[PDB]
Amino acid sequence: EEVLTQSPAIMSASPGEKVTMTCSVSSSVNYMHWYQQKSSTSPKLWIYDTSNLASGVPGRFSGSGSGISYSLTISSMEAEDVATYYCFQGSGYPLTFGGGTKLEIKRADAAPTVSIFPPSSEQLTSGGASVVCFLNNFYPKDINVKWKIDGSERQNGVLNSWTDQDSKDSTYSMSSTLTLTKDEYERHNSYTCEATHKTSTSPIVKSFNRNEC
Amino acid sequence: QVQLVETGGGLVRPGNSLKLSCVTSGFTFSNYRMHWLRQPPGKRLEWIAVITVKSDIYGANYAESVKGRFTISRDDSKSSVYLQMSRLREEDTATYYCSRSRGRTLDYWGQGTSVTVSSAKTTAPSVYPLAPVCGDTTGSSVTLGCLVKGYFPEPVTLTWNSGSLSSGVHTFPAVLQSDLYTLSSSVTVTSSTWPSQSITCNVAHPASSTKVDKKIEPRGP
Repeated sequence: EEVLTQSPAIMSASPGEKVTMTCSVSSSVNYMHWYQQKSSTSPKLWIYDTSNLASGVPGRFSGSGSGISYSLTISSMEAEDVATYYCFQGSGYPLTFGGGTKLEIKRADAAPTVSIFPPSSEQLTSGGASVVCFLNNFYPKDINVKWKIDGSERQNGVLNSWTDQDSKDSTYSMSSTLTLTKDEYERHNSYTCEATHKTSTSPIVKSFNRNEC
Repeated sequence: QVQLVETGGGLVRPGNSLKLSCVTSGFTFSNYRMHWLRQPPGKRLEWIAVITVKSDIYGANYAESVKGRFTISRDDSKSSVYLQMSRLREEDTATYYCSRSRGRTLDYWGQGTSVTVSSAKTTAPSVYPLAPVCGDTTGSSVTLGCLVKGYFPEPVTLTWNSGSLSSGVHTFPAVLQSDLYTLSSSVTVTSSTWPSQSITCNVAHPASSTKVDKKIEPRGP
């Protein structure tokens, strides 16, 4: 098979910055094609036959290369270019894609807005207790979350989930869910979510006490 | 106005069969080669099968991953291509797409149909409304939440006010634990809009034929 390897797997660029990504092939192919994929939705033909832009693709995009080395270049990064780009050879079976370059955009650092939520009475009725914390609209993506229960750091029981970069503002968001039994939840009072982000040396701290609601 | 629409996806058990359909609009179907592709979640796209036009009798070709298990067929009168799958396994889990090609290029794709191959039990979600304990640190704003827990398979569809509330929403990818998913979503509105106006989390889970609505209630007066 013709094996396609893309570098870098993931990259970020500030707006107006020049972007280049490469596609290396295990042995020469005559033409390379490119697909743009947003949010794991249906891929859009971007560049076909090495250098031709598909209908509606902006002129800031260009494809080049020959043989075993191909590239796609964006002369000036824009917000709407945030996507995963796949190269694709259709000249020999099996038809193959590279592993993608995930292209993100830089923006100004932004502090998360942190919100904490007690277990709902409906959940408690069922024997379970989830404490929820949102860390929303921050940049850059790196961020630490800590849980404290009556002042004591809690490790087991936490599940974290991060969104893809936001389409209106280029920030990231994160959900952190601490699941305990209702019995243990009912054994303690102070539930605290602490966010540590580069935008401050001080963690953002949000709490509630069960016995207040 | 070329259109391609895959249907047929769903959850099935290892060793089951499933047939996928792809109906097409806006081109003369019989004059083009047609393909199925797939993408496992978090992974690159994969070409898996092509059927040539009625005249070729070059016939069909397959990726080795599916060869001798899957069959591509076409019905030109129905302007449709099919993927009969058999002997399914867990690594066949993917969104499946049909594509038309011209020359070396796959020019038009469908929206995708999702197939999960799993022995895990279909389970309807529990849907919990999350009422704030406090307004946001800046003003002026409040964040509400919805927690959706203990369901299988993906996906759920979550909206806020039946989709009229679209701005300021963050819906997080589901995370799998012990054959069950949990997902959450937040909405941020101006403090002057809530709780004076009603906000409701709506969760559809088609696999379990359920649709649950949950109003967010303010904790106090």
